[PDB]
Amino acid sequence: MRKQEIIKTTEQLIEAVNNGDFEAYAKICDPGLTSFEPEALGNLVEGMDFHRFYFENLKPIHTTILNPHVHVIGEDAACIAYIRLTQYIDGQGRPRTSQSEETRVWHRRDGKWQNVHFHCSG
Amino acid sequence: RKQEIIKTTEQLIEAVNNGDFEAYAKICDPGLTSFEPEALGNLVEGMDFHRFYFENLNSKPIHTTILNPHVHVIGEDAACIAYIRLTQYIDGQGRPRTSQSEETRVWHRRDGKWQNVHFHCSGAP
Amino acid sequence: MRKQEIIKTTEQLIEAVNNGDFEAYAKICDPGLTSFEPEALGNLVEGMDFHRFYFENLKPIHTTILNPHVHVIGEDAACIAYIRLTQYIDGQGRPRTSQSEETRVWHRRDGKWQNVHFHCSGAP
Amino acid sequence: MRKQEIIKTTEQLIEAVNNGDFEAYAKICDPGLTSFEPEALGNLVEGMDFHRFYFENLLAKNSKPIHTTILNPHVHVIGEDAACIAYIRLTQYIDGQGRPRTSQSEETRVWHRRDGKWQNVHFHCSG
Amino acid sequence: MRKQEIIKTTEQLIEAVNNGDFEAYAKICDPGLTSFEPEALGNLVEGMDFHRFYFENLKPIHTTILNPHVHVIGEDAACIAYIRLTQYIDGQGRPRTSQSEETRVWHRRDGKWQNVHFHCSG
Amino acid sequence: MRKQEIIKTTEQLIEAVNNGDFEAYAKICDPGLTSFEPEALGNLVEGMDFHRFYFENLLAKNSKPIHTTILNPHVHVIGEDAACIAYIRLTQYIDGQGRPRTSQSEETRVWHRRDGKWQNVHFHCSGAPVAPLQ
Amino acid sequence: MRKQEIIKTTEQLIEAVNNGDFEAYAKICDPGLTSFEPEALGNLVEGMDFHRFYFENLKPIHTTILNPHVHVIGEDAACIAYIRLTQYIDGQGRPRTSQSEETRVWHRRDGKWQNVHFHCSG
Amino acid sequence: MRKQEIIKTTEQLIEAVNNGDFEAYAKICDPGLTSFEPEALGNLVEGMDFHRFYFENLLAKNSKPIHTTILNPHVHVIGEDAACIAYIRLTQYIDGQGRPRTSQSEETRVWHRRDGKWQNVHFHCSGAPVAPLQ
Amino acid sequence: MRKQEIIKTTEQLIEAVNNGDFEAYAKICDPGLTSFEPEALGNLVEGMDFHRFYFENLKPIHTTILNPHVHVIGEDAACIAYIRLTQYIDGQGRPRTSQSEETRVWHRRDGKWQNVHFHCSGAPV
Amino acid sequence: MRKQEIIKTTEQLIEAVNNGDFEAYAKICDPGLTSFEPEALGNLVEGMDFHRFYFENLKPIHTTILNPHVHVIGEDAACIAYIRLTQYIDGQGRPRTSQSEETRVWHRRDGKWQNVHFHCSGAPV
Amino acid sequence: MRKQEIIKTTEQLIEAVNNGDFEAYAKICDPGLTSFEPEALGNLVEGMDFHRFYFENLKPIHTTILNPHVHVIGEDAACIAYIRLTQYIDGQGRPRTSQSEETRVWHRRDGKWQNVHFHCSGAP
Amino acid sequence: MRKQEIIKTTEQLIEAVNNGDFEAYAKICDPGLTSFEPEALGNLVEGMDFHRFYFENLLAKNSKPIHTTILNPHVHVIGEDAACIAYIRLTQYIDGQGRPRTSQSEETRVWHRRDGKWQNVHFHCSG
Amino acid sequence: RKQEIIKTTEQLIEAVNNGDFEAYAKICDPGLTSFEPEALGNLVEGMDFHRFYFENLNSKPIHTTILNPHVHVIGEDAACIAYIRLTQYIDGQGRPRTSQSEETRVWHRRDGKWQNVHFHCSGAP
Amino acid sequence: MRKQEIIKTTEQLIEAVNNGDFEAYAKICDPGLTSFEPEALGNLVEGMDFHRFYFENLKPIHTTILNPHVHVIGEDAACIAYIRLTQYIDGQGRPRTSQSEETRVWHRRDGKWQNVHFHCSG
Repeated sequence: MRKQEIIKTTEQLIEAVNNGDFEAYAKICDPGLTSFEPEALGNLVEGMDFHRFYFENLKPIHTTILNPHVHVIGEDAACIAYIRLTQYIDGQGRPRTSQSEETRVWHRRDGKWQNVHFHCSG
Repeated sequence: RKQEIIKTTEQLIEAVNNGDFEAYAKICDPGLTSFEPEALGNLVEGMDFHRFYFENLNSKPIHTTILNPHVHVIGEDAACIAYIRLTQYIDGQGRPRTSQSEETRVWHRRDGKWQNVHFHCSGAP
Repeated sequence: MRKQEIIKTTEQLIEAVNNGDFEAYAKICDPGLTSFEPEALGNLVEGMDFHRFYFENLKPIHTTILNPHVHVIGEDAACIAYIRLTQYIDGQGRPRTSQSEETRVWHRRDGKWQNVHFHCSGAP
Repeated sequence: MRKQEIIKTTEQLIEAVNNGDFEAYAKICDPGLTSFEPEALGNLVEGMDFHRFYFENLLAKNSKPIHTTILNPHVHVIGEDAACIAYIRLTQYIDGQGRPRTSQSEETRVWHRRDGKWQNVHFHCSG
Repeated sequence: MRKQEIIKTTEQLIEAVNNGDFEAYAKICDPGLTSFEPEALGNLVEGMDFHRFYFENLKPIHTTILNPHVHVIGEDAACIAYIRLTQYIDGQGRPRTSQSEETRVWHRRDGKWQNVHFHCSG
Repeated sequence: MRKQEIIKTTEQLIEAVNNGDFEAYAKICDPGLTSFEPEALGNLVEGMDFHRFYFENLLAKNSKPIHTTILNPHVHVIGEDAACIAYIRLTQYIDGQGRPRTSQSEETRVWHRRDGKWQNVHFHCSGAPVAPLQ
Repeated sequence: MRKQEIIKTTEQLIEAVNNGDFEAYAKICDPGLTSFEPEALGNLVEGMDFHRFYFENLKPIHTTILNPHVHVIGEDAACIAYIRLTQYIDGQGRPRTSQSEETRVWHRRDGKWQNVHFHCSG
Repeated sequence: MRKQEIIKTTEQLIEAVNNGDFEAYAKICDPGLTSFEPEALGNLVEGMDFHRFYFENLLAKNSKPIHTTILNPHVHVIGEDAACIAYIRLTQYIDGQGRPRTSQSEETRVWHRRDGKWQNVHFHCSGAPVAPLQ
Repeated sequence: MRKQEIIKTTEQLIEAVNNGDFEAYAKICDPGLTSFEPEALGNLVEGMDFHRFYFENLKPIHTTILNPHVHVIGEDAACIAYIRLTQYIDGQGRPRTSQSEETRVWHRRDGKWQNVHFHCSGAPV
Repeated sequence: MRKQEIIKTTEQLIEAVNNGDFEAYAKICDPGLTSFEPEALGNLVEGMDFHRFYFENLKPIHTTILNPHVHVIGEDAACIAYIRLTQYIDGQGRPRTSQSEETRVWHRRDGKWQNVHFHCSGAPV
Repeated sequence: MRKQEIIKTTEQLIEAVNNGDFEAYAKICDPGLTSFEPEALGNLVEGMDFHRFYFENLKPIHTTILNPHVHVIGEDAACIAYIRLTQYIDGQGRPRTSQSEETRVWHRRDGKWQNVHFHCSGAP
Repeated sequence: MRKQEIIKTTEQLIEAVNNGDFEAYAKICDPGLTSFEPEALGNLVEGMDFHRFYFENLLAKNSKPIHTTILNPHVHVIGEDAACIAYIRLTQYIDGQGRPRTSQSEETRVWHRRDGKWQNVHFHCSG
Repeated sequence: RKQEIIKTTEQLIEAVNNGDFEAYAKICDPGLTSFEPEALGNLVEGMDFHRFYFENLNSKPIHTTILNPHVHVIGEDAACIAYIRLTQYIDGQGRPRTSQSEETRVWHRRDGKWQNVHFHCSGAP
Repeated sequence: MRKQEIIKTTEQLIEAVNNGDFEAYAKICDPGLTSFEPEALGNLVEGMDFHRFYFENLKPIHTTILNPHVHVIGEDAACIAYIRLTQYIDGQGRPRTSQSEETRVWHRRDGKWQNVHFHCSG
């Protein structure tokens, strides 16, 4: 039932990214966040320092989160797997859609949920 | 308890490389979800989906290598592992090749033994 | 007689899309509309939220609807299958035509017809 | 409860196709079945006559080893006698060159209950 | 004698098209004109509505009609088959020629000849 | 009522072609049949002589299994003795390499009634050539 | 009346070529035959010696001669222009068609017609 | 002696074309001139109407400098009033981009003497089209 | 404890390069530095003279140093191997990441550490 | 004088590889050898386990070692950088040459020299 | 009259080449023959030694010599320029034609004509 | 001694071409000059009329900066009045895009002495 | 006397990079032969041929580097040098590029000063 | 005049290579021969050890040596520059020609000439 708890937090995180609000992002991510993602060229990154770059140095877009499946593991742990559709407008003016498969693992540290691990493909 | 996970992950990969489906099923939760290249960007209820790859054939020589395994522990019963899998093998044309995958496995302890509940693989299968 | 009813509604829906009238679109679509379409990269979308983007953020064209075949199923259900030819003018100035195969499933909710499912293949 | 009814029938239909059991297929399809599908080159076909060809001239798809998977089946129900299903079909198979491959189709099947049993009246396949 | 009648009408129709005179075109075409043509992507079109677009949204050219063969069928029916060579000047300034094979089926409705079907390839 | 008459004759003609029955074909075609078709490279042919070749050189070497389908046949009638049909021909067949393929042609056939039976006087085909042997 | 004379001779010449009957060919060609043709790489050839090669070193085919136009010039001279469609069967087993545009100039030497010049494109 | 007569007339015809003098061209061509040529896409044209287009649409916008050369003209004579010429036409010109280019055509012209002057009744061109404007 | 010493010096060297501070670079490099690197077309260069050019004739970037492994060899010698991820912004405006595998061999000459040899493979950064 | 010591050991190591003598290789390599190399897809490998595969599963060839430059660092440490030309004969029968740039770092453990780190760029040999 | 003399000798030389008769070739070529030709990669060769290779280490063909133009220069000198069409049969079985432009310069040494220089461009 | 005579005349001819001096060219060429060259598309041309075009319509090749080089000129002499020269012509120039380029031609020129001065009667250029 | 040659070779390359043709001519024998890419595989009497490259334009920034110069000496008056020339420069598009040439220069001492009599260059000009 | 001395030795060296006679090759080459050549990938090689491979592990061919230019430098030194044309027969059966530009520097060590340096491009 409180699977919807996770989905909301995931949605809030993606919202922060799309806004370039790094302070908002950091709040929701654990400081020791590990990340597999295309931009890391097949490396695992201690992904708080690595992600700053994309905020500090950066159009209309709409993110959609399909078939979010949440595994719950006792009081303080859960993981979410979901397809992220991103509608945007290419420089050449045309509208385009792009798909990513995303896995976010969540730990509740004192009341709030934290994202500790992130795996993105696409 | 981190070394506990790595061992189980290693045991799972061993089962896959052997085609021992019974061994695989033991270590995977029955409701295992999976993102992987062979699923064309879909999430699969990955016990039924994986059978096919076992039923239809270490025969060839291969060496799996697991680099920089990082394990997050979350209370008594939960942990997730992220690691690069290098796979040395021999192509049909006879040459030796290496392929890299980035893998994320999320683990739940159900009564003593660890179960794999979610799997995310990107790169080469 | 009631087959021509569907075709008209389908035509009205396409008209709303070509006009960018989202209010008009929403009226004719069920709020729980599911959609398979090229712009969704082979995924099923809960297609009211997904479609807003194309209205809110967006030339001479003529839509043509060939060989509309309608299956009727009791008082309150019908589905339509039709080829959509779209004549338009490319940026380079030339006139082009593009074909889509479209399936729309309709439910009558209280007097008016609602589009509950949409399947589009070929060109957007 | 009646949504799971449709999924089962859809599954039974796909089973018939993979087996090359045309008699089984015909039972589940309405005789006036319309179809959009890749093999019809963007045309709507009165798809009972059109589909026979693939049964009569091709060894069962299950002759070769294959596993069909049906993801996120969403069913709209419309009163007693009408329903439509939309689903992604993953098909695991083995190419002639010996390698294993997976292929995706997006499928829409519209169903009418004629006297107890469900009938497939329309089919839309893309991929 | 009545074969030359058709050729003239066909010539008049092509003249209307090359002029963008839609009123002139409609007069010569039956209102229920069916058409196979490249611009219809292998579909049959109820080709009065479909053709408007090319008039409403649109230089020196010379049409040539080779080996027109006309079949006559009683008082009120005939069909013509002919190669249409079109000499024109491309945007890049060069002169170009293009070939089409055309079939027009004619019905005499009330004095005048009407084009009821059109098949164009090239 | 008389439109279904044409469709049947068109169907019978295509049947003759798919069987390699040239006698059956000739019966249904006027002897002065003109034809535009892909195999004629954009030329009009006095298409009784030109068509023989595709019959005479379809042997048992080249008897693949095939199924023709005729979509949205639209028939224009013109007085007692004249009519024209326009239709899409889908042809399901099996390539030499063993795979099944489908090909589309757009076809226009103009018909003259000579004494009871219908005759094909003109033929226009665009897209894929779909004679057994092609 | 004398136009049909030429067409027949042209047909007889093409027949000789399709049969590989060089003796039959030579009879109908003037011994000083000039030829433009694809196989001559844009050169004019004294085309009796040049043509032998194709006979001495060489299945079902049907030649068709479209819209033969014949110019007659007094008792002893005429030229024919015609499209040659050739239906044949490629080595890979498929049936193919090929088009050539042909011009043959004829001189009546002593009863029989002789081909003095030949121009082939395609 | 009478062979050089033809070559001169052929040269005069090509001169008329390169000048865009259609009146001069028509004088030298029979009014029933037939033509095979690249610009006709493998069709025979009643080539007086078809050729006008290339004259009428060659303006001062399109007066490049060009030099025609006629190689190995071979002339067959056939009684008093008939002859045919076969020759390679090299055309030196200057492309729009400013560079100089050369193009080759193989040409066959059949001639009829009508009362003193020679008339061109048939024309066969293969290779590059070399009218000023192409 | 003395491994973290090397990582810091390596980090300081990369910092100098990204700043175009050649004086700072020279301080940390031995004057007889040898170098294998993409820009040298498979040659070993006496890499103090060769490197000047890139400073004298030269946007936002972030270097990341993954899994630095340090071998120590007695008091005065150590070598470091590490993956260098470089986030930058191409001229066309897009953000790009590029990977290099780097080996730096260090000699302690009187208190301070000196870089005597450098091996770079992948993308020049 | 002690530079020629290293070159000889490097030569002996390459000899062992070209012979498929894994025992001979292991003797000369430290058991904790780290390696950057083409076959490792830009990863650092704990390169004793990773290298076995190429021995266990494996024509005329001639290795040539150009401009070996050796840095010495006190009693027990040294590094060598050199270009390796490898003349061989492809399966298609033709003779081919391939170039690698190689860096080997050496530690003297009790009398004998050990290879502790290896960096190879260009062609795998 | 003496132009036809050259053409015959040129024809005899080409005949010798097509037969692989090197003795016959050498007789007609000056011993100091220079040659530009495709097989020499844009170099001038002292072309008696260079040509041996093609005889010693080597199908139906017909050579044709178009529009041979001969310049005569006093008693003992002449040059010939001609297009050589070569009809042959490719390995794949099809018949092919290839064109070369050829220049041969001739010196009469004591009664017989000798080829002293050869320039070939296009296809070998 | 008389071989160096030819090379000089050949050099003078090339000089005339690079300058666009047609009068100078005509003096050195026989009026019946035959020519094989790339610009003639594999045809032999009566190359006095054919060559005018390149002078009358093109700024001197020496308008742009170029250096011609003549490698390994080999001359066959044949009695008092006849000789032929074969040589590689390297041409250094500057492309429109600003870069410097070199291009190679293989050239054969046959010479006849008519009354004191040498005349070029035949020319073969490849490249 | 080997270092004598290297200096003269360096002086010659300096003259070329400066466009000082007078300086070049002094150091080259007047009968200098040359194989080089710009000559399309021909040997050139390379004093006249080279003028063109001087007359028609260090303006742009470049750094030449001369690796592993090997000098053969042959009695009092003869020597030949073989060396790799790395040239760092900046392409028109603004990027920095490096190009390699292999160069052979043969030297004759004519009365006190050294003269370059033959030059062979392969790779990039 | 004794330029021909060098050319002969160069010819003898190439002969040894084409025969695979390594003993004959070694005699004519100085033991410290340096070499730039395509097979060395832009490196200078101490080219006695490097060259063995091509002898120990290896059709009709004819080498031609064009415009050999020899610089002489006192009693004991000379260098030769020459184009080497190689006529051979490819595996596919066709005859091919290939060009190399070669520079060989020669030192007379006690009576016989030795090749001390070699530069090959092509």
